[PDB]
Amino acid sequence: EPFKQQKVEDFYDIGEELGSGQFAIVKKCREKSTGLEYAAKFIKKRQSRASRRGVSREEIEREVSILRQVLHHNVITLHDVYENRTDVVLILELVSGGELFDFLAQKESLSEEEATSFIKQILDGVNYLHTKKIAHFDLKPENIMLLDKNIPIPHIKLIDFGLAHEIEDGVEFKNIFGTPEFVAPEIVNYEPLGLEADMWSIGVITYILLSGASPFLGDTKQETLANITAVSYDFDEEFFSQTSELAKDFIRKLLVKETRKRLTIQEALRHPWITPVDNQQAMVRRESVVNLENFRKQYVRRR
Repeated sequence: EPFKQQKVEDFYDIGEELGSGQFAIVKKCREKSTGLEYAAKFIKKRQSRASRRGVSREEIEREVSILRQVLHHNVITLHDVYENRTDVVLILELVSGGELFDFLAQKESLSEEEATSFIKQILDGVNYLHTKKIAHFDLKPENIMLLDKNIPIPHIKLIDFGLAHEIEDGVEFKNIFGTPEFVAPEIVNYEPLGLEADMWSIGVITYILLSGASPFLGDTKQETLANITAVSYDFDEEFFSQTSELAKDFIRKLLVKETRKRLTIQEALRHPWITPVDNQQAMVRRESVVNLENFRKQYVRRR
């Protein structure tokens, strides 16, 4: 087994707790030898059987097997892996530039062309994963992070690969998964899963990015889930008054009931709204905007 048997305190000086999840606590560390700013995700190891605290010994080396395979600019990169007994701490690439949606909340104008700049960033990291047959099933606005906040056009990093899985060809993989809003209908029913699931999320992220209101959330969880299986999403004129017919079409072709008819990542990149062919399309994309009034009002309530 490729793991290190050194005390993590002897090599890295631990500091600020950046943000704790539920079964793991993430703390901003620093290397003793190089003085380089790094992150350190202390993941609590599980006891023996039906323990309430801790993640699996099998499922922890799965999240690692993904991150070792992931070398790309638009996703996060794993620096080092330490373990002792209590915890398995992962030294990751430190990211301190807030959510993407946090940076977009700041913007006072932001066009639909300017918006596509970022969407493309996401798609890039996503395509790298799909190429390696990896599926990041947790794709929410809180997972879409930024390296630095100061830059005119900032870098996007994708984080938290706990809910990532290497997909085989013949081997089926069913499971009940993460967040009420951003989940495919194939996930809601106990149905086989693939890379197709990720693409659904993208469409939901885009929908909210352009308007602020979610396409499937109702009032109760019960409703939200029935909406996703029923595939009910309305482009209300209150939110989408000044949004393009190519933006609506990009989202419309991502949020499909089936899996065959749902767009692949290559198809998302080769879509007009993302990569146009002529000026006739590029003019509409330029002269369209994102409804920041609603986007600010909706995103404010998530804090």
